[PDB]
Amino acid sequence: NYIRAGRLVRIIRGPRQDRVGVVVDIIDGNRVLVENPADKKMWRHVQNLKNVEPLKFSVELSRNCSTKTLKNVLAEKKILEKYAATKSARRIAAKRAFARSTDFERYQLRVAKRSRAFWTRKVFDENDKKKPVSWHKVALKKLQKNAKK
Amino acid sequence: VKPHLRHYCVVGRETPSEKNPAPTVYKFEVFAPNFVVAKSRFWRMMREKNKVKSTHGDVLSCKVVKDRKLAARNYSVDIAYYSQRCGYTHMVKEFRDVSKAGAVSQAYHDLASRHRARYHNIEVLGVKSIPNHQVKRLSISEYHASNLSFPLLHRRVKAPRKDRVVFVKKNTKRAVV
Amino acid sequence: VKKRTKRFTRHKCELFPQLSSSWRKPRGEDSPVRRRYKGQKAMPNKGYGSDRKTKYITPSGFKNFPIHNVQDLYMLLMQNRKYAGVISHTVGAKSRKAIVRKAHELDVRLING
Amino acid sequence: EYTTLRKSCKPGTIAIILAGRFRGRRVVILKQLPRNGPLVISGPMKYNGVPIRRIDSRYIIATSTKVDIKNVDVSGITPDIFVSDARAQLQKKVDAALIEAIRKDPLGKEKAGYLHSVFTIKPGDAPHRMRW
Amino acid sequence: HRPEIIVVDLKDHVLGRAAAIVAKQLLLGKKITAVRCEQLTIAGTEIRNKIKYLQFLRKRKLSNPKLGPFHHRSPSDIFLRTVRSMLPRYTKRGQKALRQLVAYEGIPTNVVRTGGRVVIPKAQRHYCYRSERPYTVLGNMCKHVGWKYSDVVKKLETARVEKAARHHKKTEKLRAAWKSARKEALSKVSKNNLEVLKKFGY
RNA sequence: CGAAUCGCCACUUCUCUCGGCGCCAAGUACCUUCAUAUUCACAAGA
RNA sequence: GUCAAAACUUAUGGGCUCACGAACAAUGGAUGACGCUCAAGCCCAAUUAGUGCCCAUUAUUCCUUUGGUAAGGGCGAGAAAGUGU
RNA sequence: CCAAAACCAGCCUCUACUGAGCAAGAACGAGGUCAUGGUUUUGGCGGAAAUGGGGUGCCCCCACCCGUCUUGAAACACGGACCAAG
Ligand SMILES: [Mg+2]
Ligand SMILES: [Mg+2]
Ligand SMILES: [Mg+2]
Repeated sequence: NYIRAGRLVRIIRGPRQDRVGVVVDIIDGNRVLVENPADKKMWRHVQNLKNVEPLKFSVELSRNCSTKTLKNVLAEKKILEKYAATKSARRIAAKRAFARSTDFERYQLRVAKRSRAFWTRKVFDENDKKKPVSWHKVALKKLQKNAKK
Repeated sequence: VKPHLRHYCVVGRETPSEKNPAPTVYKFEVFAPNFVVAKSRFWRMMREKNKVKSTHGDVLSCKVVKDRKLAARNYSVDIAYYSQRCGYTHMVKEFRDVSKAGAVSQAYHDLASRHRARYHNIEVLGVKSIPNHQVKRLSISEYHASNLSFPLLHRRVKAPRKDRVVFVKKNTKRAVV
Repeated sequence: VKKRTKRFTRHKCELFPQLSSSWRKPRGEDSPVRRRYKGQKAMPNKGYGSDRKTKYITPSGFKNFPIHNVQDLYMLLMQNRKYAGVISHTVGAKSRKAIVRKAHELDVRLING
Repeated sequence: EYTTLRKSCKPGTIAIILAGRFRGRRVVILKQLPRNGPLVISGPMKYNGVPIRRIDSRYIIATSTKVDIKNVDVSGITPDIFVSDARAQLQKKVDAALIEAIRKDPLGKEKAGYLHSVFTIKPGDAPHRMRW
Repeated sequence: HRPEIIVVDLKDHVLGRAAAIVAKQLLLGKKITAVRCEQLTIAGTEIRNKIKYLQFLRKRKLSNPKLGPFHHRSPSDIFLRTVRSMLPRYTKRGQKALRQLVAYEGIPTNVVRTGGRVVIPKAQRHYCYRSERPYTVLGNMCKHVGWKYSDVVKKLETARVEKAARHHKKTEKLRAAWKSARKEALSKVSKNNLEVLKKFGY
């Protein structure tokens, strides 16, 4: 999706990793002035285009637009609050919670990733009745040979 | 990256004498890596122009100059440079950048590649910000339209360094390194 | 703890059976060893001198002192924690019986008792 | 008393054993010994089977998670102490106190289960990137 | 028993970057198994690279070509030579590492259905070539240089693909089960866990 | 014959342009064995 | 980039380049080799990024030796007025 | 004897001005370390153990045959099969 003023890029690899921010104004073809009132550290700055990943979001806006205009307009859409809603955003905050996590939270996760992986099988075993599975489907048909004997 | 070249304004004069009791002070904008080079390029012009030399003068101010702001704009840099292949090409290229310092350093890399021209061969002759229309050059004119949209086509998205990997499973992003 | 534990062998002793392993300083402009190219054998020098208070000290911790007869043992009576008598190779097994049951009575050490 | 034992390691904290017989075992740090001495982590053995025993602070990873076990009396842990009835009796008297101290906490059910946990550097796993 | 092999899938990787990264891992003890070396790319038109190879093939001992440089024409043998040129091939450390690499044209039935196939993102063609510049797929140039099995491999590659694809929808009912079984696992008794799964994105 | 190695899988192991699980109760309920193997020491175990 | 220590092929830097490109006619074959081409090339700048690293018989520091016709102090086993053991 | 941890010391690493910048100064905190010094502690091993040496092989790495005259020798320059006595 096209990069232009008002596009809502996601910074990738820099000091401001995950953070997003609207493309205030194009400079030339390899740079832009990113901005975003919602984060403390997304004061207007020159991101390289290599560094940003355009998002599907993009407020309508005019080049070299003043910042207070932006703390306005994005507020009237909540392009940001709308953005965090997406799995693409949650995945970024999700990995940003696991890396940020303490050891007991990782217990507190493994207990769930087993609590669920256990019930994934419990659901499946119940549903094992309906084929197929190597253990059940192979066997039901497998008996077909046994019945013939 | 932040500009290669800081914007210095070196001010200085030939030191006072009964020969010249109240010498002219000379302001001189420079684009230098650091003041010691800006001070140097300043004394280069003092002898190449005023016949005053570094031993006989005294810089009155090495100070760097504050950026105009940060909005993307448009710079007409006027850049004389030298080579054996060309002994003094006056040449006002225009560059699109956020600052005089950025347009100028951008003009050195541009000038160092299209011309195997080292920093000390080049001398900036001025760096006006230009309004949209005055830029005769067609390249940066493409970027003027308030409605300009372009794709970031065929990206190479390298991972954040912390996440980079040597081997990965093929339709996955499980690491294997 | 020694600087160098290896002998400083003569250059190319290994090719020539006649040459003793004992060191001779290399000469000849073109000697790889005296021109001290890095892959070559080393030459002895003042820098390989052993630490000077651990010098001459055998792993027993004693400095060896030659002994020939039972009277020599008293040369070590009062410094028996510093010197250790090494009985000369040529004293008889006869006499060594005498040096040894006396080097025992005196608390003096013997390297070859 | 003197103690340079680090701020991350405090009594009642959960603490991974990095070395020795009980690798990967989450273990509450019951107390530091009277001089800048090795910690006396305890399982409790009621959970992960770790006996009361000494461990050097260098050989555990003090997790941020802990338990307010100031209430527990670990006073019977003294250097002179360091399976006989006098000791089997000691932990029984302690683990039951230590184990209830774990119960008092909200989210005290996980910490019982959190101490049944065994740490393992599984492949692709990056502790240095970990926080604890 | 199988050793800890990792079967790099070399399709659409730059020849010499993949050969350089692989050649390093072999030194670090990885036991790699390159496959689809037919699919390695090289910068430039095939004509650029045929001429590079035919200048290679042009080199032989006049005294006795029999013992001369050997000009293997298999893309895989070409990748092994490329990867032995990047490791200490005369010390045993490197002579060893080179034998820890097993190149194949295509992906052979022993190596298929063995595990996931790795990839080298630093050696990806899209990562390296400027996309609109011409590029030489390797097994394509070497077909013109003497490799005789370029069509034997394509017939084989066609078979593993048509076969792997048949098994991909033989198992569609199965994968669909775990997808359904796992989604309804969230609805199960994992309550507090359902919030510890929401955080972290699960 | 004592060994070094230390994730598995027919949910990856097709193609072409967050794979699942495992990590100490077969499960989220901590029922419940672990000590003296006496604070590292090849995991004394696979 | 590998060989090769180091950018696990760093840059969240600029340009340029398609075919070569990387200080001082005849045995087949040499950017050192491979290979590289959004370079692993060239010019430029950089150092984690508009918020570096690697390698010396070098330097510094530590230990030891040796020399000083160098500077001082001293006179459980030792304490010698001593160039040199 | 091998280890490991600690302590102390050492050692090392990790405001000001200016118009957001510097040519700019420390602090707190923490880490590292004995191939640094002094303080033990704690375990492991104990006919054998242990450190050292020696021998043989390997591994990685380094490494042009010496003497010679010569500006220059690995030289496609000379002398050089082995050893003993001289
Ligand atoms: Mg073992
Ligand atoms: Mg390397
Ligand atoms: Mg001559």
